[PDB]
Amino acid sequence: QESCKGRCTEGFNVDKKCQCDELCSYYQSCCTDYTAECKP
Amino acid sequence: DIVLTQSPDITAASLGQKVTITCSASSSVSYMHWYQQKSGTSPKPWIFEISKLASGVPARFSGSGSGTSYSLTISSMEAEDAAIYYCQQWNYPFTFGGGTKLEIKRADAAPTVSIFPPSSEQLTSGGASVVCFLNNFYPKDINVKWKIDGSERQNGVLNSWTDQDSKDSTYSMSSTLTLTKDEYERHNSYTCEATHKTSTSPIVKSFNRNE
Amino acid sequence: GVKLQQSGPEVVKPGASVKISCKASGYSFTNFYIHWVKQRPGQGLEWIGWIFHGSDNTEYNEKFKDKATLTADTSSSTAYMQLSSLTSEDSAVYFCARWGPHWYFDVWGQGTTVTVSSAKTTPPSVYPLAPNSMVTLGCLVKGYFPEPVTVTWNSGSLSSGVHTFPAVLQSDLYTLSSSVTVPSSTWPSETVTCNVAHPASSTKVDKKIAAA
Amino acid sequence: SNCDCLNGGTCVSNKYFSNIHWCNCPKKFGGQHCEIDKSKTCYEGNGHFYRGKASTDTMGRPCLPWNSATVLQQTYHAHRSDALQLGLGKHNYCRNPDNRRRPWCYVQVGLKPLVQECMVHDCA
Amino acid sequence: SLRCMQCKTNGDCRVEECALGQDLCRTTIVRLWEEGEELELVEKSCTHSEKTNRTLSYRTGLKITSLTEVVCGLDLCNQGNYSRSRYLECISCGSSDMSCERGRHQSLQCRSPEEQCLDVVTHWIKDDRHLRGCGYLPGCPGSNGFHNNDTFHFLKCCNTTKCNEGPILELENLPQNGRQCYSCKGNSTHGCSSEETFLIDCRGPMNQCLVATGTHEPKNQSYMVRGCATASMCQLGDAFSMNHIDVSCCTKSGCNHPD
Ligand SMILES: *[C@@H]1O[C@H](CO)[C@@H](O[C@@H]2O[C@H](CO)[C@@H](O)[C@H](O)[C@H]2NC(C)=O)[C@H](O)[C@H]1NC(C)=O
Ligand SMILES: *[C@@H]1O[C@H](CO)[C@@H](O[C@@H]2O[C@H](CO)[C@@H](O)[C@H](O)[C@H]2NC(C)=O)[C@H](O)[C@H]1NC(C)=O
Ligand SMILES: *[C@@H]1O[C@H](CO)[C@@H](O)[C@H](O)[C@H]1NC(C)=O
Repeated sequence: QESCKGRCTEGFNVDKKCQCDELCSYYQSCCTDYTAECKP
Repeated sequence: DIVLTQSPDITAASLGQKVTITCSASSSVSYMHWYQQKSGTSPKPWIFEISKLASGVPARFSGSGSGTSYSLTISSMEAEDAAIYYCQQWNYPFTFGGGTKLEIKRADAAPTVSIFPPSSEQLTSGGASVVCFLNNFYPKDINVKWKIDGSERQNGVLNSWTDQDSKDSTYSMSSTLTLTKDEYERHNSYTCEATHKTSTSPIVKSFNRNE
Repeated sequence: GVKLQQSGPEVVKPGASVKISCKASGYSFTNFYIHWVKQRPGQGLEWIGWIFHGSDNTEYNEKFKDKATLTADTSSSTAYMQLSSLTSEDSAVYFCARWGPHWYFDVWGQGTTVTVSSAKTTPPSVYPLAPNSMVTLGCLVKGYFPEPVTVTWNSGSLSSGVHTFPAVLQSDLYTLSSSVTVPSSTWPSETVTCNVAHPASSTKVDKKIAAA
Repeated sequence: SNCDCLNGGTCVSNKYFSNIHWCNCPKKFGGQHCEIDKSKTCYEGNGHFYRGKASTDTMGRPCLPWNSATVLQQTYHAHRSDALQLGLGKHNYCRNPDNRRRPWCYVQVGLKPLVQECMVHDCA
Repeated sequence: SLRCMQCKTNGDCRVEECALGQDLCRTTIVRLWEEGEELELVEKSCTHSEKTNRTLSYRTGLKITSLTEVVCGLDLCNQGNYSRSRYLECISCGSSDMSCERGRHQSLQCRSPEEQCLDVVTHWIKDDRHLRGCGYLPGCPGSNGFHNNDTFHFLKCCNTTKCNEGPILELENLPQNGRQCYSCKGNSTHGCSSEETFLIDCRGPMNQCLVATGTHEPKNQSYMVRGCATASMCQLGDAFSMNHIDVSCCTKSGCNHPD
C-alpha cells in the first residue's frame, strides 16, 4: 500500500516504502496522507 | 596506605547457618570485590562491585557495604561454600585482605591415634623415624607431645595437617619423630600424646622397641 | 576462548633468576591490564604489578621493585614476569590475572609454582608402617625432590579410609606420609600395598605392608 | 557572558560544532532564543513587548516577513543589531519597535511597502 | 587568500577573508525537531585547518536535536547546501533535560549508514556533560579519554546495535591505576610552570602522561595542557578547545613534568 490509514499506530514498518510512525517526519519518510490522517 | 582487615580469620559454620565475613578499610574505597579460593587454586571471582555476583555464583551469596566497611554474607551455609575468601579494593594498590578461612562446623570427634616404629628397611639404611597418625578429629585444635622413655621430646618433630575432609568434615594430622638409629636403639619406650577438647586427659599411644 | 595460560612449574637455585610466562587468548591482549599476584604456601595474596600494552608501560608494588620485572611480547600475546636474586621467601605460586571491563580481576591463569632450592632430583625411600584389633597402616615417603609424588593403596582398590598428608621439608628434601584403615579380617591375611610414583625421577614403587 | 536567551530559556552549546548555541525553551515559547511566544492572543498597553503571531492586517492582509528583501530596505528589519531585543526575526508577526499606539507590520500595497496596524486585539 | 561565507543564524551573510591559519570554510547545521515543529539553524564562517565533516543526533524527551558540520577548502565553497531510511539503532539521551543522569534513555536510529553510536562525556570545572546518540566525530572508530585537574573528556564510538547502552561514565567510577602524571593548563610561564604543575592519580584506561601544546582562545594565544590520557589520544583534537595541537606521551610516573 502506497498511502496508509490502517490504525496509524503500527510504528516503523520494518520493510516498506514511506512510513506512518511518530518520528516519520524526523526521518522525512512520511507518506503525505499521514499529515491529514491521524493529526491534531 | 589503605590496610584491609578481614574478620574473622577462621570461622566454622553449621550447615544452614547465616555467615558474615567483614572487610575493614583503614581509609574509604568506592568498590570492594571478593574472591573465593580452594586448595591454593586460582582465586575465583565471586562478588565484584560490592554486590554483583560472578557467573555461576549461587543466590545464597550476597555482598554489601561502603566506605570503610564491606561484608560478604552467605544466608545459609552449604558444604561447597567451605573455602578461603579474600576481599580486594578495586583500585591501585589492589591490596587483598588477609583472608577468612570458612569451614564446616560439626560435632566434636576425638582423634584415632596410631604410633608406628621405624621399619626394618629404614633401620638397615641408617635412619629411624617414629610416626604418629592422629586421624579424623574435630575441632582442628590439637597438641601432640612426644615422649622417649617418659621424657618430653621437642626436637626433630615434623607435623602435617590435612584440610577438612569432604565427607565427614574432620581433620587429620601426621606427626613424625626422626632420630639417629643409635639414639633409637639406646631407648625403649616411644609415646605419642594427643591433647584434644574431647577428653580431659591425653590420648596416649606407646610401644616398646624391645617387647 | 578467553584464557590465560601459564608456563610450567620451576625449580631454581637461590641467587638465580627465573622468568615465567602468561599466554593470553580469545580477546585483544593490548587493551587490557595484566596483573601479577604472589601467594606463598599457606599465606595470602600480594599484588606484584601490572603491564599495559608493552614493556615500557608498567606499575609495581614498592615491595617488588627490585625483585620483579614485567614484560610483554605483543607478537604472541604473552606477558612475562622475571624474578631476580631468589631466596626461599620467593618460593610461591605466581598468578597472572586480567583486569576486566568492570574493574576486577576477572580471568586468572592457573598459577606457576616456583620452588627456590639447591636440591637435585632424588627418588624417595618408601617405608611401610606396620602397626592388632582393627588396623591402621601407613607408608612413609622420605627424602624426595622435587614435589610431587603420587600415593595409592592396592592400586586404587583402597580409597575410603585413606589420608595422604601434605609434604614437609626435611634436610632440603620432602617427606610425606599416608595412612590407610582397613578391617583386621583383611590385613594381614590379605595383601596391602602402597604404590608410590615420582615422575621427576621416573620412579614407581610398590611396598607391601608386612607384619613386624 | 553570552546567553542571548530570553524568557524562561536555558542556553546549550556544542564545541565540536563551532560552539553554536541555542536555548531549550518552555512549552509556550518558540525559536532559537525563545523569542516567539506561540500562546498569546492579546497585546499589552503600548504593545512594545508583544511577541507571538497575528500575521494579519486590520483589513485582512499578510504582513511582510522582517527578513524579506523588501523589509531589509526599510527602517525596521531582522538584520539589525537590536533585532532580538525588538522581536524582529525570520517571521511576519506584528511588533512595535518604535513606540506607536498598537503593534504593526509592513504590508505590500502594490509597488510599495507600508506600515499597517495589526488585527490582534487589546487586553481590555 | 581563501574566502568564505560568513552567516549568522539570523541570515545576515557576507564574504569573509580568512585570517592566517584559517584555511577551511564551514557550514554548521542545527535541527530542532519536536512533534510537528522543526527549527533549522545555519551558521557559516572561515575555520581552522583541523576541522572535519561531523554529525551528532540525540533524543532528549520528546525532542530530537541534530548537529552537522561540513567543511571545505576551495573558495566560497560553503555558499550552497537525503533523509530516507533508518540504519544503525543506538541508545540516546542528553544532560540538558537530565535524561542521561536519570536513566531515561531512549532509542534512535541513525540516518546514514556512515553514522555510529556515540557516547561523549564533557566534564568541565555551556556544553552538555553527557550526550548519547548517532553521529560521526573526530576520534570515532573507538574510544578516547583524558583527565586532569579540571577536566574529564571521554568519547566512545562503535558500530553495533545499542553499543552505547549502559550507565553513564563518570570519572569517579574508574579506578586509580597507580600511574601518576603532572597536571596543568595555560602556558609555559603562566599555569604550566614547575611551580604550578602537580601530580595527579591517573584512572582506568588513562595511563599516558600527556602534554598537548597549541593555541586556544580568540587569537593564536599559545596554550598547553598536561594530564592523564588513553593511548588513542597520543595519535585530531577538539577535546581541549585547541588548534595546532602537539602531543607527546610517555608511560612512566612523572614523565610529563616540564622535563
Ligand atoms: C565495526 O567497527 C569495528 C571496530 O573497530 C571494526 O573492527 C575492525 O575490523 C577489521 C576487519 O574487519 C579488523 O582488522 C580490525 O582490527 C577491527 N577492529 C577491532 C576488532 O577493534 C569493524 O570492521 C567495523 N565493521 C564495519 C562493518 O564497519
Ligand atoms: C601566558 O599567559 C598569560 C595569561 O593567560 C598571557 O597573557 C597575559 O594577558 C594580559 C592581558 O591581555 C597581559 O597584559 C599580561 O601581561 C599577559 N602575560 C604576559 C606573559 O605578558 C601571557 O602573555 C602568556 N605568555 C605567553 C608566552 O604568551
Ligand atoms: C565533507 O562533506 C562534503 C559533502 O558535500 C564533501 O563535499 C567534502 O568533500 C567533505 N570533506 C571532507 C573533509 O572529506
